[PDB]
Amino acid sequence: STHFDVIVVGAGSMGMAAGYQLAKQGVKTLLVDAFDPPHTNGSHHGDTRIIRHAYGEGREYVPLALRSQELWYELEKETHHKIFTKTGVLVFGPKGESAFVAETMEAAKEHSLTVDLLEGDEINKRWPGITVPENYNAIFEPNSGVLFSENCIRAYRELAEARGAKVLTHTRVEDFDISPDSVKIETANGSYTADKLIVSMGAWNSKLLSKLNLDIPLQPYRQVVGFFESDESKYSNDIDFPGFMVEVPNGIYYGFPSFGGCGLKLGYHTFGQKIDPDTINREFGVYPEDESNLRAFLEEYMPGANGELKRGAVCMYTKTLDEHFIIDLHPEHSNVVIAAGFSGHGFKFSSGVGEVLSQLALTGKTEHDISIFSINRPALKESLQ
Ligand SMILES: *Cc1cc2c(cc1C)nc1c(=O)[nH]c(=O)nc-1n2C[C@H](O)[C@H](O)[C@H](O)COP(=O)(O)OP(=O)(O)OC[C@H]1O[C@@H](n2cnc3c(N)ncnc32)[C@H](O)[C@@H]1O
Ligand SMILES: [Cl-]
Repeated sequence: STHFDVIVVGAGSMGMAAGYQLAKQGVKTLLVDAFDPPHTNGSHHGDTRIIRHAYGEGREYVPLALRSQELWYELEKETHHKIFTKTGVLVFGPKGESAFVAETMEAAKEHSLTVDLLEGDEINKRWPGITVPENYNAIFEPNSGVLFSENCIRAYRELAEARGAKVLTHTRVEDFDISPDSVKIETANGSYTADKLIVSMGAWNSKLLSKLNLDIPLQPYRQVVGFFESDESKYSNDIDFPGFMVEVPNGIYYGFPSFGGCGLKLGYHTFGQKIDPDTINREFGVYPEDESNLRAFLEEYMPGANGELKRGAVCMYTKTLDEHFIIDLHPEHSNVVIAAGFSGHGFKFSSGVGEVLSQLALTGKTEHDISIFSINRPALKESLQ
């Protein structure tokens, strides 16, 4: 309808955070989303999200995780919406047989993070609702916890809008026109121009980045979570049951304690169906794996939470080949910033990424080390049409 300093396409986890950072600096910003964030068609719903600090996936991750934590605490003080609860996060697995646990312990050591190390019966004794074999070891992070993701996006949106940011909802971006001095987006509701463009369309990045002459392999996955009736005297946040992410023989699982009797929430991380974001079946239970994969874990490790399925949710992961993020400037256009391939573990960093995206869009650089997320890295297999 007119000109803006910056346009953000995809106002979800990353986009809304970037929008808040931009608006706070007085930048005329327009955020465009295919739906009305927060919504249940992308990758940010399901009430809760785990944030961990002892990130062994990469050292560059820890600093970003710590900065994000501080930013989440800042957001908590600015809005009336609930943002974070310090449940702590438990990580366990078979001794000497889990690379996830090992790297977590290494990360904790290298960055001097505060953690408790326990093994075997010690785990079961500290948290009654958990039953693990004696050959299992664990690392507990008391200072990390759970974020209320929908509240996070809602808060960033309200704060951004109060400062002048415009949010155009139910508007799908269909094409881009990039020039060395400006950008333009085309939608069924009209075309818009700006000096800078931030692209953060989540799972849809796999289908539309080609419009920006980018040929990066991105694979969307259907990932479900289930809420189970549980023994509240053992799995409630009120009795200090922690959030968790563990590695067992058949893969990685993550879960949350019951909040206000909502029940324990569990998800299987290593498996999901390869899908197209436009034809994905968003109904939980249509595949036998949806529920069976979850109960298999519960009856073995948390029997007291293997109750009636209270509710399920379908959501998406967007993976890169190396499972590391993509946060960088378009290789050919310095006025286009790309945020994609969060591979199922990016929400906890959304506050920090919002800061990174705003810095890149306004100055072409950022104070954070984002070298591991380069769009030019080999393992990615990036090319142009
Ligand atoms: C799915 C999932 C993910 C997940 C998780 C549990 C489940 C079931 N648990 C996590 C956890 O405990 N800790 C953590 O750190 N991450 C966890 N995740 C992953 C995290 O949720 C995702 O990495 C994150 O949400 C990715 O954010 P991103 O911003 O990429 O994705 P989005 O929030 O879906 O936003 C994309 C938005 O863009 C819009 N869109 C799409 N296409 C268009 C077009 N054409 N035009 C305009 N807007 C568009 C969408 O509407 C969406 O809002
Ligand atoms: Cl993702």
